[PDB]
Amino acid sequence: MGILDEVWKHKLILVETPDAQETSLALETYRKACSNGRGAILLSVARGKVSEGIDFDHQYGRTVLMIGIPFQYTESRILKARLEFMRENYRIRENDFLSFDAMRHAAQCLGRVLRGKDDYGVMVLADRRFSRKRSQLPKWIAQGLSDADLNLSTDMAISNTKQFLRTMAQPTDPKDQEGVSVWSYEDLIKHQNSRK
Amino acid sequence: STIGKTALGREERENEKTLNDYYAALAKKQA
Amino acid sequence: ASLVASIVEARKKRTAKKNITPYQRGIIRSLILTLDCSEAMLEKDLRPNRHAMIIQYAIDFVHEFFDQNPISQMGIIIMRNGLAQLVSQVSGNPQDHIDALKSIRKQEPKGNPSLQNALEMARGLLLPVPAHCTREVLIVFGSLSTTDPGDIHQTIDSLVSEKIRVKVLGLSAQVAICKELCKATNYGDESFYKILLDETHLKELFNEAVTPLPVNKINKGFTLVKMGFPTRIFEDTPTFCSCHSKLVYGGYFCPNCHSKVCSLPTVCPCCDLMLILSTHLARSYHHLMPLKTFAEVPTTEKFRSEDCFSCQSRFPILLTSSRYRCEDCKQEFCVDCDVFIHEILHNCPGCESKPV
Amino acid sequence: SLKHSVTQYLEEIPQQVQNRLYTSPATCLAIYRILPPLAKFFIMAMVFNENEVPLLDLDKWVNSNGKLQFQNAIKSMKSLHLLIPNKSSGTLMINLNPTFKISLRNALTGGEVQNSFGVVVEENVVSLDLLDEYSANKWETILHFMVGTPLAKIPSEKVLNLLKHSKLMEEVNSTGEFKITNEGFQFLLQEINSQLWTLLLQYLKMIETMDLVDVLHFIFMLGALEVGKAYKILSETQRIMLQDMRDYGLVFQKHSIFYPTKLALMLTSDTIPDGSLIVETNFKIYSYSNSPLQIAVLSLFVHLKARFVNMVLGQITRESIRRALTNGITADQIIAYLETHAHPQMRRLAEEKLEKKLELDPNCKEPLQVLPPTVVDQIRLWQLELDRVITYEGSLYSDFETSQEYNLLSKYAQDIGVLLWKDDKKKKFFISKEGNSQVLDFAKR
Amino acid sequence: ESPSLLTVIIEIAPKLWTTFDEEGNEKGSIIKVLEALIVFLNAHLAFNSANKVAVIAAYSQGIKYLYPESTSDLKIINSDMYRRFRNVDETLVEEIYKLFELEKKQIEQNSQRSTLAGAMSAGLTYVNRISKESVSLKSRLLVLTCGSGSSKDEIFQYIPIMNCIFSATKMKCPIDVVKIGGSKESTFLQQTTDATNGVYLHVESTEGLIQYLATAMFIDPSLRPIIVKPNHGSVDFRTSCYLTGRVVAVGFICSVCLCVLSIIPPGNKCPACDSQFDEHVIAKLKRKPVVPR
Amino acid sequence: DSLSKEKLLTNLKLQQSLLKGNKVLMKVFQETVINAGLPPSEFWSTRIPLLRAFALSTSQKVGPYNVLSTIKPVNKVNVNLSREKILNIFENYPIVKKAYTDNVPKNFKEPEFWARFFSSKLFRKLRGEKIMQNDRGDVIIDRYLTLDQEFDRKDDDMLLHPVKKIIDLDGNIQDDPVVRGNRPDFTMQPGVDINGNSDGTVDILKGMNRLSEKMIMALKNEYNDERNELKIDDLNESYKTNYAIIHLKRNAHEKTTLKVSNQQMLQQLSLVMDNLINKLDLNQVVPNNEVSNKINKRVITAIKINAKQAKHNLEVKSTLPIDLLESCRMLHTTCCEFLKHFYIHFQSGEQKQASTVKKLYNHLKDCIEKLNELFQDVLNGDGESMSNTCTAYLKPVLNSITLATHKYDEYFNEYNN
Ligand SMILES: [Zn+2]
Ligand SMILES: [Zn+2]
Ligand SMILES: [Zn+2]
Ligand SMILES: [Zn+2]
Ligand SMILES: [Zn+2]
Repeated sequence: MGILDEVWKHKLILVETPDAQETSLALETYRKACSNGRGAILLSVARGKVSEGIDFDHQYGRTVLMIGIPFQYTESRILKARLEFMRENYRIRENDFLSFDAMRHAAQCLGRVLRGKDDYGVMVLADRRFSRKRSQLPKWIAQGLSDADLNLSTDMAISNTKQFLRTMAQPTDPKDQEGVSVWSYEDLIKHQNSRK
Repeated sequence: STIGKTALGREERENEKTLNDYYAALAKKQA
Repeated sequence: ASLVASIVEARKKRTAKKNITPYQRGIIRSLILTLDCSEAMLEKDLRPNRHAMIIQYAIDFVHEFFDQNPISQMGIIIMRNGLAQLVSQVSGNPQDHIDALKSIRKQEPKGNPSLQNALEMARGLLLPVPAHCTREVLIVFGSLSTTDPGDIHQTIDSLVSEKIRVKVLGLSAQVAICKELCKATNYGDESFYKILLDETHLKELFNEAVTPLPVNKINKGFTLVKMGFPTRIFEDTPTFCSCHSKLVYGGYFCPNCHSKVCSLPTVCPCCDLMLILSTHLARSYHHLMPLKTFAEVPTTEKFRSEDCFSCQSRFPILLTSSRYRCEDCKQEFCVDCDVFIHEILHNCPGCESKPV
Repeated sequence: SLKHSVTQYLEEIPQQVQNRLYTSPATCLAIYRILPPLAKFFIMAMVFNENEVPLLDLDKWVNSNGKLQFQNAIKSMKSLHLLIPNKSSGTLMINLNPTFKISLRNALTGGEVQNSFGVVVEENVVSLDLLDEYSANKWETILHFMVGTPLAKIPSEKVLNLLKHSKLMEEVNSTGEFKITNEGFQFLLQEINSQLWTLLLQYLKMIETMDLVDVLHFIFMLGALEVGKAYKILSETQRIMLQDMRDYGLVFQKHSIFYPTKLALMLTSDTIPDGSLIVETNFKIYSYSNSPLQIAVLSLFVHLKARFVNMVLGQITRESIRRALTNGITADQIIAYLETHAHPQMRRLAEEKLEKKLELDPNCKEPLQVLPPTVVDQIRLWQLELDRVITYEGSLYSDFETSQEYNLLSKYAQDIGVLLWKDDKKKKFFISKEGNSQVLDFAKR
Repeated sequence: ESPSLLTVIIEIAPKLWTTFDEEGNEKGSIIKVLEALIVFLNAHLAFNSANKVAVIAAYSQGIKYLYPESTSDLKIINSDMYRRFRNVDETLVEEIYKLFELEKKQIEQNSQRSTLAGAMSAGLTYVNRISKESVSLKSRLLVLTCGSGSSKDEIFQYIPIMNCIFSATKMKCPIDVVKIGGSKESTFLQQTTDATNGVYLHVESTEGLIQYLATAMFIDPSLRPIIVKPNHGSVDFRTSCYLTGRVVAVGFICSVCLCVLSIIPPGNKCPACDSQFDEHVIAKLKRKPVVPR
Repeated sequence: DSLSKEKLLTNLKLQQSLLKGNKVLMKVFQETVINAGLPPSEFWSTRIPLLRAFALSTSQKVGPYNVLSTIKPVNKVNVNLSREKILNIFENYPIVKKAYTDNVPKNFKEPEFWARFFSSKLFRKLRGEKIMQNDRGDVIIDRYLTLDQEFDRKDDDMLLHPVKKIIDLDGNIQDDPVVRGNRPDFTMQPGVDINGNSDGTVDILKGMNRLSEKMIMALKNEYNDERNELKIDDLNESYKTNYAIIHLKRNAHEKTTLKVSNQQMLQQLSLVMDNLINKLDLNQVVPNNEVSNKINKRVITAIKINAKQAKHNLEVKSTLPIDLLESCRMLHTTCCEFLKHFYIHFQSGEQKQASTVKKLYNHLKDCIEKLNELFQDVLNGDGESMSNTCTAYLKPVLNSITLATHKYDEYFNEYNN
């Protein structure tokens, strides 16, 4: 269709490949492109080698596009047998277990964006089926997921992303985090005294 | 607003040349 | 509670102004203004467009910069088609830069920006500058990506070696390389990478860029510079000027070679001596002896006079005392005066009037 | 136009009368302020030195750029005979009038003034409650009678006579009614200062045999006085003149002591808006004004339908427009009133319209039209409708024996500008009734 | 063309005027300038009816606003004077009387410095307030100084006067100076007038001051571009050194503090900012001109 | 490297380049170098920055980018090409350069070569698009497809290198070499066709990946750490400014080229108080008419000078003829250039430039002689009518030149003897 042509003008394209060495070299190239300001986009599999340990923080990870719920292949004999065994033994419904398995990998990929509290990012879940899975996401992500963002459009999400990045680009007031999110030794002692 | 209108109806070239000659002379002198 | 909200907001605003110290600042500056003219600058987020608004604010910035830094110099570079184009050589004449910007405003921006190319050109332009001057580069970046032919990290290291200082003003979002540049080039300070939120904040940032930057303690370049103060001459007949080779009614006579110069301050075209007037130096004394901030008087204590000392105006009567005092002389001042004495004037009338 | 009108009237006065007019410092202080800034500078330079300075020295002061202003200043100063040019020893020496010099010196240095500015009784009254209300009411009554709205307390015969004998407020006994004219609408369009000056100037011209110098003494001294204070009572003519001025709402009498009012100070110098209105494309007018004067003047060219406390709503109709035009009001004046009383919303929308026009095509700087062009076009078209039929009074010349004679007579009429139409084929032409007698005399000769 | 505000700053000091009277043969010359200024203010008010007047007096122990009144009477001028003119003149004279009494009480106080700079700054602040309040007014500063009295040290007046110059240039507010005394030229005030498009005038005789005031210091802001100033002196825009006290045409100024120096400071250290200069760098400037051997 | 003072002064090609374009610089150069004889190195010593700017104008190149992707063909279809894009294509794809150099002069011209390349399957493969067997392609270009495969292998070897253990994915799969579980479903493996061979979609992915890697590597041309990366900066101590403070002491001596006591002061104060309270005559301000004339004369004396200066406070109109004025301007410009060089070498401070100082002093003397000769020529030709005006026009430069020569002579007198 020519969409990759449009992407190429703004960022380099790195793609995960079955070869582990090639994937590692692609990761190195992506990090170099992110560091030098050229801008890069990395395509990977939610249940692949990148998501099982490679972490994207600060300059490396800014936006995460989860294209669809990473559902397993339903028409698999092994998975069907496992689902039946779980239903019979642990009384776990097949749909519940499948949704758990997919949401677990989605959250795994989502959580590779932040290292400290000064890191920021936009996490877009692009699928109509995420709209009812908020209760299944981790607590710290569900709390940050607002009710107005449960079902958005592409243009409105782009506008929100622009506004959010512009807001997060400003200097933080030290007093706003002096003793409410970052604690010094004196603040820790005060917390211990108040608790005791 | 067309109200008052009547109603409708029926030289540098020598400078460059001397520059080139002088630079050629310079190059010859150095060589 | 709305009026009290306004009062507390004013107090919070004054909180930052409270902390003022006589930091050492480099009055003699050599600035390289790099502007971004790329496809990303055709957006309509700033009306009528980013290029138009940025050029207009650049013109105003040039006027203010040469108003408040008479003995500084500026140069103009732009980024177009992935290349750095010089449009104004380093000089002390504000009119040349203003005309250069007026010429730039016409051409439509296109292509990609090249921070490495712009930085290399700025380094080349700042190479022939005395060691006593402060080399600065103000970049107005608007794109979110950079296309460069070489290694940007090497250029950053070269800039750090050359002791150049870089300020970057963004438009949309932070760029990692821009942050690294502004941090590593300013001894780790991270406050020199600013992203605007609106047109008014962009104007405020441009105005903030005018004032000289404080120097680092470990970066010592103390020295004495040979400068001369010429005497204005009034002649009956026009004479040839030694700077532009054009007839002018009169010009300042250099005290070291007697050659005449059209306008000041400029380096003498014959003896390579800087010619300045006493007022040009006087314009920077407030950067070396800043006036201490004024603290409002609590309503609990008793006031001195019912009218302002400086302007003889009745103090408004209503919750919060509308009085500001100078600790040096202890003279009550009204809110209207305080801003004038701390923005336009630089001397306290009470301190001046008090004998010793 | 204020200073221009006052200066024109003062210029038309004879020099003999001006010399006596400059006797009192009170009049001099008022006349001095009206001159251009350069003339005032020269007068202040000359007042304090008892010597003669050549005109070339004065010329030296003015820069090349203000050389044009120098000509206007000197011409205006010489017109009033304020500077007497004396030529001797081959030099055109310039000197100031001795009476004007002495008057200015006394006024500035607090010398003998013969109580030209009056005295103080030290018995003050409430200006806001009584002076302001009295003058506002009386000026409102006179303006209401001018605009023609019904009013109980009609103005006195003095001002009524002045109005009739002046071009303002044309009246006919055969019709038995009074109507406003073009100059009347212009007067109502003028500001308060000029509105007072017009009536005062008409009074000055009307008065005959009460000295002309005395009238200016009283008016300028009144301008000198300050509101909110007492002034003991003066010339014999000035007594009756003061009683007459009380009829214009300028000075208030108890029924021994007279008090100047806000208009007295308004005479000397100058000093959402009330009167601002919105005009819609539906020929509707919504004026955010609460004042009977404004309502009455709007009624001239607006077919009023209702009113509220804060605003007045009306509709523009052919009948109302024709009424205003028949009264002699020009469409230019009407649009001037609307433009100078345009609402801030209309002004902002028009500014945005001009900004859009210039943004679309900044090469051409189109004029700023506050109100839609359609209303202007309609008003001008109605004026054209009134002007459709054109008629003249005169006689027709025909049956010419010789083409030479016909051409001679027609050419003579054209030369004297009394020819309206001619036809060579028919050897006929028509001339105005004014030029009929001249054409007949030329034909006889 | 438009109303203008006149702010007159008068430097009335008993020490300043006693020296003038002693060196001359005029006793009580201060009164002369008082009534000359009164008539000048009356002329300014007669120029237009919408122009205001302000008077600031710089006395020994501070400054005071003679007009307008502060925080809301003797007969010194005839009551026949014009009401508006008298309303200013009477208050001016009354405040002069009160100021003289107050300073007479503290005559023994040892004031070692003048307050002209503070008076000028206060006048500029007043101009700012009036311009901001009323909306479309021009402004003008006048400074009547008595330079006959020998001054202790004028150096401390340099910086504040320069800041006032800059503020006046920003507000397009011409400041004129009239100097009565012995010294023909005052460098700092003359620089102020020249750099702010003002008029600098020096008069030896107090008598006949109205002529000068009316013919020279009467240019209103409206016609400044079209009136040529009568100033005759020429300035050099130079400043005195820091440790030699002589005007310098070519010298060395410390980069850190921009302090002028006619010669290299002793000890190779700046005497104002305590900054040590590099020996290698300073040697270059000490090197003599090159001439063939 | 090359951008240095020495190389800029020695690069004659650049000097001949910028001067050909710039006319005003040539205007000065022709007089000061051709006839006057000033050395070119001396001439360019004071114009170093101009040379550097003109060199930097053409010494910079755009960064690498995907050009074949930007190539959109858009029955006939017209595709636009440019010299810059051709160079970019050659730089980004060495195979295209190899097939271009060996064929353009031998078999067919460049237009035919480009048309065949665009029609060929090689362009499609280089664009990262799946090759279709139905497409005919071009016979000539297709010969290089296997060479492209070999070049791809060589580039893979060029890019392969050991990777840091932090992002080493090979170690992740080799952590347990005896892992045997369930083979992944077909959704977790590269796409395959009915025959069991690869569908080829992985090839384009590898191609785009290699393109990005090649661009990033080309950026890095010839022209502890893990702890630092893994540390949490947000929890570290906030950065502290190290700006230096200064205290400016103020103590300067007064400028260098009767006393009244409290009793007299108080007596005068009492006198003024008594006079003010007793009476005040404003009319006394008026002069006696014997000092008003003197004051007016003084004021007008100042006014005349002020007006004379103010009446004459794009070049101003001149009375001299155009030719003579141009000649005078030329002489002034050359003299000023010589003066600048003389002062630079005189105040250099190193005695090694004594010969240059002597030569420039002789040049200044010759300039004085030339000025006198021009004055004499104008005097005789115009009969003194324009001689005074020309001397007034060129007066300051003559004074400066003679002052420089006088200073040189005085210092030589003191130094040598
Ligand atoms: Zn010049
Ligand atoms: Zn010089
Ligand atoms: Zn203070
Ligand atoms: Zn105040
Ligand atoms: Zn210093």
